[PDB]
Amino acid sequence: DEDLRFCYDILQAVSRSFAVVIMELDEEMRDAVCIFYLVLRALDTVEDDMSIPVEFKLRELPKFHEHLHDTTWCMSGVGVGRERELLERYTHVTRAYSRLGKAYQDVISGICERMANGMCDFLTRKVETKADYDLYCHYVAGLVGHGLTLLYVSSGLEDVRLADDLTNANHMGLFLQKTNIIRDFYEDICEVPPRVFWPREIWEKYTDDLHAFKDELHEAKAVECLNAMVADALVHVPHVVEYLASLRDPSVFAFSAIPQVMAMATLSLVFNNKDVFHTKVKTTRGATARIFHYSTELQATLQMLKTYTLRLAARMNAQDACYDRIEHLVNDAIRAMESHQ
Amino acid sequence: DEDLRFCYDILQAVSRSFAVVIMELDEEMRDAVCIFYLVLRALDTVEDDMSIPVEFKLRELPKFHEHLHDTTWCMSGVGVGRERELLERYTHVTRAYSRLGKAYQDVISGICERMANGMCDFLTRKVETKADYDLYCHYVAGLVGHGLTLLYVSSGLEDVRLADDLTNANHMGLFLQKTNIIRDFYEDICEVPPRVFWPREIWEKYTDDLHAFKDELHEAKAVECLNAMVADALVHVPHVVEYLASLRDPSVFAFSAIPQVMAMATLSLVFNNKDVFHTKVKTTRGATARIFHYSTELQATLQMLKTYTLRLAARMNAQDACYDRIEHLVNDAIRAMESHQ
Amino acid sequence: DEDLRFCYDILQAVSRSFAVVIMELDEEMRDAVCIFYLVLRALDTVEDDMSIPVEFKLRELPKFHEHLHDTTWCMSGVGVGRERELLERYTHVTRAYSRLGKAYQDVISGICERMANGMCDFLTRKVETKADYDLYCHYVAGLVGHGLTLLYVSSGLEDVRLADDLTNANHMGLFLQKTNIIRDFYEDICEVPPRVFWPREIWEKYTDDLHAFKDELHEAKAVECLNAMVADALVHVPHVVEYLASLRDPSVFAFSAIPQVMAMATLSLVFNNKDVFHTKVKTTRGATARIFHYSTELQATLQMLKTYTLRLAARMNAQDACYDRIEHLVNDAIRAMESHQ
Amino acid sequence: DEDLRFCYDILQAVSRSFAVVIMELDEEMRDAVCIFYLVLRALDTVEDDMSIPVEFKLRELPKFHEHLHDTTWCMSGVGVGRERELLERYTHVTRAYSRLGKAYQDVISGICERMANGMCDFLTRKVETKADYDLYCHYVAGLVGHGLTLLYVSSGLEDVRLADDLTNANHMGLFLQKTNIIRDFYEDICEVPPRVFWPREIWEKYTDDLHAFKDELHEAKAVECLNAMVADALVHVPHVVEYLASLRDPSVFAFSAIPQVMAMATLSLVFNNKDVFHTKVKTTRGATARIFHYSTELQATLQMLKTYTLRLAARMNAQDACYDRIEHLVNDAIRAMESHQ
Ligand SMILES: CCCCCCCCCCCCCCC[n+]1ccn(CC(P(=O)([O-])O)P(=O)(O)O)c1
Ligand SMILES: CCCCCCCCCCCCCCC[n+]1ccn(CC(P(=O)([O-])O)P(=O)(O)O)c1
Ligand SMILES: CCCCCCCCCCCCCCC[n+]1ccn(CC(P(=O)([O-])O)P(=O)(O)O)c1
Ligand SMILES: CCCCCCCCCCCCCCC[n+]1ccn(CC(P(=O)([O-])O)P(=O)(O)O)c1
Repeated sequence: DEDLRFCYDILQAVSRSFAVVIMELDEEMRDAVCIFYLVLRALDTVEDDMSIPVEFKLRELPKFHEHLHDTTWCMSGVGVGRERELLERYTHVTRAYSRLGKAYQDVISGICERMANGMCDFLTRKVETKADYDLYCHYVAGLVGHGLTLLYVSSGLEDVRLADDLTNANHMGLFLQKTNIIRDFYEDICEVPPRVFWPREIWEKYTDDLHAFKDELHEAKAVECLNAMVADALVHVPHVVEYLASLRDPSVFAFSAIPQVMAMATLSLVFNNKDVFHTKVKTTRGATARIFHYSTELQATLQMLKTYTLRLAARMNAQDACYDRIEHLVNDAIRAMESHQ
Repeated sequence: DEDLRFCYDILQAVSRSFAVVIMELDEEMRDAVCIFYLVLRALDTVEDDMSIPVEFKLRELPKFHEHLHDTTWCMSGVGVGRERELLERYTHVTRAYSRLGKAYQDVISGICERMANGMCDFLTRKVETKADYDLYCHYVAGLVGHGLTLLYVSSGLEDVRLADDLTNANHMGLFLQKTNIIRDFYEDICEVPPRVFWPREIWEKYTDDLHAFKDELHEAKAVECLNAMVADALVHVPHVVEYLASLRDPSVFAFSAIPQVMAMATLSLVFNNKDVFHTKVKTTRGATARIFHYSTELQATLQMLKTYTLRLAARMNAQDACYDRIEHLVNDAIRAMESHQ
Repeated sequence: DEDLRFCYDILQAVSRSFAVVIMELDEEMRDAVCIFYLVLRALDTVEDDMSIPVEFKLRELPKFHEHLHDTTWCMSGVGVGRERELLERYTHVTRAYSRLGKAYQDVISGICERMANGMCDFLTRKVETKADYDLYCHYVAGLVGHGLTLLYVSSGLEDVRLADDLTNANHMGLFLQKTNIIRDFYEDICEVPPRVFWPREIWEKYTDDLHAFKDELHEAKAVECLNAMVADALVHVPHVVEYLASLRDPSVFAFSAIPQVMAMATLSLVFNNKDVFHTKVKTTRGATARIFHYSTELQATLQMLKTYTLRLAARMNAQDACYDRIEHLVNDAIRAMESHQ
Repeated sequence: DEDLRFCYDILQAVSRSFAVVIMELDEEMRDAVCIFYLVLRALDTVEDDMSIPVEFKLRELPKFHEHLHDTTWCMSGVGVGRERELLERYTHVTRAYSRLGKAYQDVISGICERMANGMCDFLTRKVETKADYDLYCHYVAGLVGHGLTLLYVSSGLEDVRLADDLTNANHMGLFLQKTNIIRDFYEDICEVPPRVFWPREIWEKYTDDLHAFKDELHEAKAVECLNAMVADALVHVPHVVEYLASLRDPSVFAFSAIPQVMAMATLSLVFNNKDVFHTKVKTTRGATARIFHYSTELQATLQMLKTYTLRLAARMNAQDACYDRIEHLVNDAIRAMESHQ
């Protein structure tokens, strides 16, 4: 009663975005996801902290999922802001966890450990190749796509067949992560220490050092690299459409579609936009408001995704580098969409 | 793409108000409105410059909208400060104008012309009758209402029904225009030569000379004439509510609502306020800040309009001459608001 | 109407600080706050006037909020200047107080009485312990915080919630009053009779007599006692952050944030500074101008509070006898801020 | 601590003017500017000392900046008054200089070296042409503009964009310097050996021997050349305005605007004034007092610059030779001013 209430309060504080979308789910399905999120967040808080030894994480992280049964466990000196409160009072999270369905628990605990190890794998190294990039996204976001899908099936709102092949589920998360990584470029590289996610296998093709983009001097090259990043992101769209088209429950659907449409809308604004290198490109509050309202049923979301992918490809020129490549991806995305119309 | 960055830069440095509100619109719709404003603003510059021969205006103004098809046209020695830069570098406006859909282009070019000739009709005659006052407001503001309405329809964000009867779209324009005309009495009449908009058919019932109000001697007759103006403005409120109540899109709503609420707020401060004759009555940045924040949905903005219409009525008592005339318009206004709550 | 036009004029004269921040508020809101301030300022005139017999206060202060219902009452034999004119013409204050909403009048009448008896307590005893210190501030500053919060709720601009735990509303007043005292050390002790607020429990750990700080010889022990007081105030920073983050209405926030940011800025200047013992340390009019400008929304005021708290913790070295105590209270607040970022 | 205190004291003793204005800045910036000024002032002292041989200056000046990293360096037999003390106890400056942000150090050290060599150049040749006149001013003033501007950017107070085209910054300096040169004519030529700065290119049209102007006989032609100088200075005003309108930070604005308004006020008083050839023309202490008070925000200062330029253009008749050209520069100046009003 009290415990679960803390989760939403801490959730509402930690992630103001997700906290909203999650309200689309029904109480039960909602409580599980809330916990599921927090657990992943608490785990994230331990990694993002750069005031704790590297061999310390490689020690506790892989063992983190075991605390989900230790209602007395908690951490105190890690995290920034509300995140700290989440770990120091992690008790509430584990308290609510114990009361969830055994099935839900196994999924949360399962993904937690799987994601944890992935972080350790990328702690002692960086993202150099595309394969590195795609894998990293799988660990931090992709796995959330699996965890969620599995949670949808365990609830019964979706058919079990939905968990047969989690390739699309992975794409879902990878689309949100890659879109954000692109959008939040400047925001990340300005932090201390500078955060980088863009794969060297891609940005090397346009510069020697990534910090070079923060210069209006190397603007031209900067934009090219950007479009290349977006191009890589659009590869997931067709699969995103497929996944959404396989959902049958209203609650589950809306909750899964909104974040996607959101991403597609953001991806259409950052595309070939030099502003991405000096500010945080965002959509109007009225834009998201429209999305949150019309993304309750497939057909509707499809026309919005359609329009945003059109506005994206409509922001380039024939004699522009990434032209030929982008158009192929646009047609692909639209084909997958019209394929469900 | 560089061209477009000029429109917004010049926009921001020419209209502190519009510059912020316009951001409530999505880039697609935003680019159109941005251009639409500048074109109209460039037109205003020419018409206002009193050093330019009357006949040159009457001759060139009716064909101003034609230079939108000329991507090399511009003006050199006209306007002061930034409005001049707008003309000299008018290139970008016409450049960005071309990169717009036919639908939008025809709307802008269409209204520009209609407004242009409207200004001409008043370059050779003063505003004497109330009809003139309204006709004038139609040309300078009302039409701006038609233009936006059409643009809304043309974008698909609003139902094509919205453009069947542009009557209320005109009331939207007059409310803002008339309010400003009232609020900016002193400033306008102080310019050289003094600019007057208050219809003789109204103030003549309170004074021989309109400048007489600049003197605290005729403060009594001044306020009375002021309340006469405010009344003539409260005739559009009901229609303003009707128009905002027909908008379904968030962006198009917020963008249309905010200015209206801002108007009712200012009108509630100038009403029966002697200070209107020796200073510019404004609303605290906090008040106007609260207006931008809440004016996103029909209900919220409706209770704000009501709040300000009441605060305005409470600033008068039985003995006041206008009392009856005002209470009537106030109720007529509130009844409309309630009709949608 | 002419009474209220007197308050502001005397408000501008009495306080040149509050008189500015109070303009951020809306009309209805602003009027009550002005009366609320004056009624209390007038109370401060009697409580401070030393040439007045100590009993002449103990017998009349408890019965001061009573005169709030006598539109003819007043007092002449007290005051030094503007404060003297206020009481003598107090009529206007109670005059306008009569036209305030029933809800408002009580919040004022309540705190006034609650503050009168509080000042009567210290007119028979001195400030010895920290408890006595925090208690005094509460009476003259914290109570003002209570009243203000009560006014926000009474106005409906804020949630009725805000009135449940007036602990932070108290911390607000304390932080300000404490900063003023820490900064106004010299100005106060340089009077007849000399005014001291610094609690013995704190300065007696560095010197036998407080007037010793007026000497260049006891500078080292003057700074330590200084940094000790600054540490005592930093205890309220975290709480202040909470009260500001609990606000929602633009106007109420600014009017409440600007003063807090000011205090913090001042505190980062008087901290670890010897000049505090022979002059009034102030912030450049440009610095305070920047503050008034950016303290409109939470996030903005936060990064500023942060900046100034970093500027304070930067003016101390490891060899300082308080580094640790302060470097602990610094993150206490910094994290409270990051807790809302 | 002990060193910084010296700088501010040696500063207030060497420059009563600059010492007052610098107080508009925030300590961090203020210290950097304080040190920067001194270094350049110590650099000036060595050059202006006429008792020292030429080869000495041409040897030490070029390496002067190097002494910035030698906390044990100093100079003895050079200069008189407090200036001499600045060199002898130069140790203090280097002490504080080292305790400055490495970003500021490079700017001060950078500008110092450049200005130094420049001074060495004009130590072996007279001011002959306008190209020279402008270059000399660039060395001993323009560079001060670059440095000051560079410091603004390196402080975060101003946008990094402000340091892209330091052409206006240079204009800022030249206007000031040229204004002083014009005003201090009599003083510069009454020393031994007579110091002359007015480029031959300009005073050749009025006489063969510049000293002729000290003689009342040539008053008629002296004043005529005087206006030729004022005309050359005004060429910068438009640029000055541009730079000022480019500032966003309050503290940085006042510090940069005040000196400019001071010059324009002095220029309008020296213009077409014969007294320049026998005494020092100054503004009333009240006038300068008024300037400090209002020169806080663009609008106030802009309309203040206006008032003075008009006061200037109003000190000439209709038959004055300079007439025509003057008004052009004036109107062209007021233009840029209204370009923001
Ligand atoms: C079935 C669809 C699959 C989509 C799953 C969504 C994956 C989103 C990636 C979230 C990765 C979880 C680790 C938490 C790290 N974290 C900290 C802050 N945020 C960003 C948050 P934001 O600042 O956007 O409010 P949010 O995106 O979680 O709402 C993420
Ligand atoms: C359905 C919505 C209809 C609302 C239409 C708005 C009509 C407002 C009339 C504005 C007339 C445009 C012609 C330009 C003339 N002009 C010069 C200065 N201004 C005032 C400008 P301001 O100083 O307030 O920033 P703004 O009112 O354009 O924002 C206007
Ligand atoms: C919700 C936030 C709560 C903040 C409450 C602010 C309390 C400020 C303490 C003021 C005490 C009121 C009794 C009048 C005593 N008094 C005499 C002079 N002053 C200082 C005035 P100042 O010289 O700075 O213009 P001010 O700080 O009231 O503006 C105060
Ligand atoms: C973007 C801001 C650019 C403004 C730059 C200011 C340029 C001012 C020229 C000062 C040249 C610095 C070298 C010191 C030589 N010096 C000796 C005496 N003075 C006059 C001094 P004063 O007698 O007026 O107190 P001050 O003008 O330094 O205040 C200057």
